[PDB]
Amino acid sequence: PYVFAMT
Amino acid sequence: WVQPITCQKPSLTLWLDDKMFTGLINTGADVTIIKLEDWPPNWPITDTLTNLRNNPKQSSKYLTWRDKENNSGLIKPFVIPNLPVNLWGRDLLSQMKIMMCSP
Amino acid sequence: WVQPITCQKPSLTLWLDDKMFTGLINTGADVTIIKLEDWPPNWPITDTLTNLRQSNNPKQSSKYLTWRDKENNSGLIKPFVIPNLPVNLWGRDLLSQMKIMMCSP
Repeated sequence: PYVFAMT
Repeated sequence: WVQPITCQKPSLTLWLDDKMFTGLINTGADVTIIKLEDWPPNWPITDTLTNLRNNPKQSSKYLTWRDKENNSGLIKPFVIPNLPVNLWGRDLLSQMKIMMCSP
Repeated sequence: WVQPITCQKPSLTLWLDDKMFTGLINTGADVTIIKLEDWPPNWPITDTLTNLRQSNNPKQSSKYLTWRDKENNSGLIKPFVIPNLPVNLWGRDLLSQMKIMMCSP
């Protein structure tokens, strides 16, 4: 699948 | 309930098989991810051929999710080390019948 | 407007300055990201060492861009610009300015 998190 | 999207982290707290987890609402993810550091060690995880665009571990069993209004269903999250936060993906969000709305 | 969250990719189409972009609503990110292949080559970028817990060296738009939606709401964002990314990613910088709620029945 695709996983788009980031601080 | 209702939650504005702001610069603040949009967070949800619920149970997976009767343990409490807090995580970030992650509409950009098809699948839920739980921090390995938060994962109960007795809950079995299994290797996958799945890539995340990584070759990650996954819950061997379906977990029962429950929210504070006693809505419930099943998810089978991935379990990954070295993440800041648990990530609630659209697998879970779709089962909670969540809308995005604009005024 | 209203959009259910489903296993389908939640998408939004809007303008940044004169150009139309489509992207994935990405509540997990506080910043917006444009795929480099979609970046107009005349628009100036600045290299950064910003750590996106994605990459830790993204390029960023030098200028603020005016975003506009199909209802003519508008404001300013300053997106990162990253290669090798299959979709644009609308972050909470943009979603917060569009006054988006998440609601349950």
